[PDB]
Amino acid sequence: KRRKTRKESYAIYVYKVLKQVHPDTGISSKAMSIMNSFVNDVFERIAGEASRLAHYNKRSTITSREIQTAVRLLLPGELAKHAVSEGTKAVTKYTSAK
Amino acid sequence: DGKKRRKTRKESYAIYVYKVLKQVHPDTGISSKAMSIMNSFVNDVFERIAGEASRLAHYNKRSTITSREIQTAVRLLLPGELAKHAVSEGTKAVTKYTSAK
Amino acid sequence: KAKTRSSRAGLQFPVGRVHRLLRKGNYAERVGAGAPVYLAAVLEYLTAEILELAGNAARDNKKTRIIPRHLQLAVRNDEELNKLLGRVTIAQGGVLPNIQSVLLPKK
Amino acid sequence: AKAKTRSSRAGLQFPVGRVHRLLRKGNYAERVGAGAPVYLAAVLEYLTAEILELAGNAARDNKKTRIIPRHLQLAVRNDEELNKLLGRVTIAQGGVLPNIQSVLLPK
Amino acid sequence: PHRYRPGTVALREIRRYQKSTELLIRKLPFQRLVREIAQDFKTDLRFQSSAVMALQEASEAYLVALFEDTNLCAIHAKRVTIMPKDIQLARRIRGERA
Amino acid sequence: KPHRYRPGTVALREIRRYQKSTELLIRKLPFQRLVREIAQDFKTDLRFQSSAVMALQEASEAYLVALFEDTNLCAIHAKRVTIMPKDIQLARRIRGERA
Amino acid sequence: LRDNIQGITKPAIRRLARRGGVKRISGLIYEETRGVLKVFLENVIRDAVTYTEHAKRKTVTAMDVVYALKRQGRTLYGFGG
Amino acid sequence: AKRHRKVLRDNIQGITKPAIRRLARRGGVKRISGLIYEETRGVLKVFLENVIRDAVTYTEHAKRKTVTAMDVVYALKRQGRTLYGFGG
DNA sequence: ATCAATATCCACCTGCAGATTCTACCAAAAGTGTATTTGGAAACTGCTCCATCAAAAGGCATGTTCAGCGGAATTCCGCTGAACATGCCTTTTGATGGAGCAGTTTCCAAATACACTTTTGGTAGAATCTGCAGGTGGATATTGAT
DNA sequence: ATCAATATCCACCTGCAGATTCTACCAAAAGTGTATTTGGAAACTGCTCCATCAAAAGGCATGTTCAGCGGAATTCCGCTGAACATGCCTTTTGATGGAGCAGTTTCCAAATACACTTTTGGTAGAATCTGCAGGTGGATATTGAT
Ligand SMILES: NC(=O)COCCOCC(N)=O
Ligand SMILES: [Cl-]
Ligand SMILES: [Cl-]
Ligand SMILES: [Cl-]
Ligand SMILES: [Cl-]
Ligand SMILES: [Mn+2]
Ligand SMILES: [Mn+2]
Ligand SMILES: [Mn+2]
Ligand SMILES: [Mn+2]
Ligand SMILES: [Mn+2]
Ligand SMILES: [Mn+2]
Ligand SMILES: [Mn+2]
Ligand SMILES: [Mn+2]
Ligand SMILES: [Mn+2]
Ligand SMILES: [Mn+2]
Ligand SMILES: [Mn+2]
Ligand SMILES: [Mn+2]
Ligand SMILES: [Mn+2]
Ligand SMILES: [Mn+2]
Repeated sequence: KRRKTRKESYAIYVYKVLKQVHPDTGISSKAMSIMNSFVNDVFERIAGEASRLAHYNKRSTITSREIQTAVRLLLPGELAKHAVSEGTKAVTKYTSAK
Repeated sequence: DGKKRRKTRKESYAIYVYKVLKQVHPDTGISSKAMSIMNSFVNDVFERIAGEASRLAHYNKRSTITSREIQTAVRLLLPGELAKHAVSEGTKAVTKYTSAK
Repeated sequence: KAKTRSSRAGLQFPVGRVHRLLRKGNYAERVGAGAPVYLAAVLEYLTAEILELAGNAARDNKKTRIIPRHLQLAVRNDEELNKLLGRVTIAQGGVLPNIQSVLLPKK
Repeated sequence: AKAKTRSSRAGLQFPVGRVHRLLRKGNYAERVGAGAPVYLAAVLEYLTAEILELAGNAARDNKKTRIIPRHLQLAVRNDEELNKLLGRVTIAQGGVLPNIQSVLLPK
Repeated sequence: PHRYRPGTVALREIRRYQKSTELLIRKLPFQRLVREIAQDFKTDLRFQSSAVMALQEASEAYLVALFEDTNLCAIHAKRVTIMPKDIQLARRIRGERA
Repeated sequence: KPHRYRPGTVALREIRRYQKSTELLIRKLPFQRLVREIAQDFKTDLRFQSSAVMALQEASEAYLVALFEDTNLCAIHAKRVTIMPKDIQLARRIRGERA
Repeated sequence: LRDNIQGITKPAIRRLARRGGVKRISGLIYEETRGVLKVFLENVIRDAVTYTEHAKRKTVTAMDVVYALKRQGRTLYGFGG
Repeated sequence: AKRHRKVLRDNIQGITKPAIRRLARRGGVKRISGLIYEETRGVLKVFLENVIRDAVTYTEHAKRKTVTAMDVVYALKRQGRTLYGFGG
């Protein structure tokens, strides 16, 4: 009769992406844990690099621009190209809307 | 006057490094290039210890970096004998500081 | 009434959550509005890239469920992902079949 | 009415006040305890003392009165723990430790 | 009177284990080893089962990758047999000995 | 009747000489052009602080010297005293720069 | 008897080598391997224990290990992060 | 626009055989194969391309046109090759 | 080349651990409007230092000759690991108390941002000082031919 | 094992760049005191899931035989080190235009903390459903002896 504090994870969001890429494909529990680790890992690396970028340039704010440069610093060629395009597209749609 | 321009001052650990140098080797000097290396060393270790302390606090869901986080960070970062001595100097400094106000 | 930032950006990944994680993670004093959106998009895209390749590996093995093994095959067989995860161990992933030619039976 | 530096109170040469401030601007955490910067300044001061002790000795060994990068490198690389602490660090103008593999020697 | 020549079964084993993902060291012995080593750092410790497994996954992945490097060193010296000096060279270049 | 040191003697002398000093071993101007040429291919119209070029040279030489130490070890491992491309290739592969 | 480190048997070490693509193994490899594994475990466990003590626990958790592996440059996926 | 900045080309050859010999000597090398020089040039080119790419990325992010010693130092740190002696 | 012993494959089958589906619960979180605050772009511009042409010159790269001896191909044999069958003892598996990892609530020692007040670490300037780089040469090794 | 061609050691000597010395001034910073706020140590403790024990499971320790790998011994081609002549281009000492990095101040687009309110996202006890690991059968490829 306690509670068991909520332990967040990207599991549900990863699953949605899975269905968009392979509608008829499942994923085991262990595999999903691996994907959660992956998402957390990339988040930390990108955010950390963006953090250093802001600091190096004596800025108190982490903007889409730091995330972008961070992406170019961290991801390999083609991967960086697409990540940047996806990032820019998402911000546009977000800005260009309400 | 005129349109002077206060070149923003750049801080360094130089004067403090100098003081420690004389304590250990009273008659030994240090070139500017070596001092730049020493300044890089202190900043590097500062960043590493602070970074380890930061993650450590986060891992334990704490929002405060205390001497206890610094101590654990020092043990994780420093090899054997250096850690042991760093911990003593650190502990001693804190215990002394807290008996002074 | 209110609309999730994710929906506005047209993403599956939680922009609101990413935003929250950015500050609590102590990355900077302030966080621009577009930062969490851009970041969520990058995370979603990378997620899609690996699941895409992992799904294919599963299909190639005549399976419908992606397991660790499939994530490893997808990553290690992809030059860029392999590089990105060059210092990561995927539990229960095994390794790629590979035998140095000089070890093979005599022609 | 007697304002003593936190360093003096702590019996240190390194700047506690500066260290406290750097910890804040570095955004390492939301909050910083009072003993944190004292402990950290002590450790930085101790490590400096350790490397300067060894570098000064290297300088004396080479009949020099002024410590140069070469002396800092000689001190770090000849010391097991400092060498490990700085295993991925390059000291400019430090050169390397004299070391010729046995098999390369004559006769 | 069947008998496979030296190397045939070895080759067969390489293909088998490179196809599977299961742990190769037995659990119990590994767990005792882990507990014994930890005892030197802190007495009366307990381990979550997942902690030991994580330790075993990382240890085997490390040893498997080291064996690959070790094999490259043996082959470099024109041998097909790995020796201690091969493991030593590999670790030195990786900077684990260095 | 002329004097001549045996092959390897001067080489050993050079090792001792260079392991004792710390000066950069690559000509400065040529290195600077290399840096400017490479940078230019990435982005045109770039300028360089003189210390940026020196930092690149100190880092580049330290990287190469340490790589030659590893390479020498691979050659010695194969019972040779002469370093060859494959020694460099093995060293970089084990270091994880290549594979 | 047979003390712990020896528990890591010859057949086990051979299986690891096989997965690593090794065809022939010298008799001296087995002891060399155990020594190497011991060093690996000591390094990782020492750090995992340090995280455990810092959290004031008596139980080493998977996360303690994951964090230890990560600072050692050996990130592991599948156990929390 | 200002004038002529002579086309930069083939500067990798500026890394001469004697220079490579010297580096190998500091590295404890006693004998060197004739093919080492080109192999070494290729390795240095990769090393420099990687560091310079990151350093320039820092430059552009800061909206500068001048690569600073700090841009290089930060780039080296990123790649696990921390350099002491040039700030930071 | 010809059997003969084994391993390897593939199509098929089905038990079941683990993934999917349903239901009720609810605290943790995220969206937006309002008020208050400010980081950092914008515009003007001081001034550091980067690109560069200038010129003399010797440190050092280039290109060649010559042959010492290292790399590598070959032969070969002692021996050390691979393959294999035998019998057993260690690991695996499932059941079970209870040690602590946590969920919950309490409440004070301690972490600030702001206003003051002040000591000091930085720095621009020129002005005397000094450790040692580098040239010289004479005394002591190190080499290599005989 | 004596000898000569050379490199190496080295304490003495000194021009000079780098280091040290100060007068000067000063804006950026840090220290004690409220006054306000709260993170997280602390005490209590429910509920996992960890250590442990016994029975069922099945991998491994062990000695023999010998295939074939590793490395010693020998051979010699030709590559690479040493030495040398020639002269080029890097290095050094200087100076200048001015690109562009950076100091200073005006100011608004944008960011932040509640307070109020909504619907998710995560947890959990219950029943139901399935992808696929092994298990079997028969065919056939692989390996190895002759
Ligand atoms: N919602 C806000 O912006 C209020 O922040 C100010 C509270 O901090 C204490 C103080 N003296 O500033
Ligand atoms: Cl503290
Ligand atoms: Cl933004
Ligand atoms: Cl060996
Ligand atoms: Cl080669
Ligand atoms: Mn070009
Ligand atoms: Mn401002
Ligand atoms: Mn020429
Ligand atoms: Mn030979
Ligand atoms: Mn044997
Ligand atoms: Mn209890
Ligand atoms: Mn002063
Ligand atoms: Mn000298
Ligand atoms: Mn609280
Ligand atoms: Mn052989
Ligand atoms: Mn301009
Ligand atoms: Mn829901
Ligand atoms: Mn099957
Ligand atoms: Mn059958």
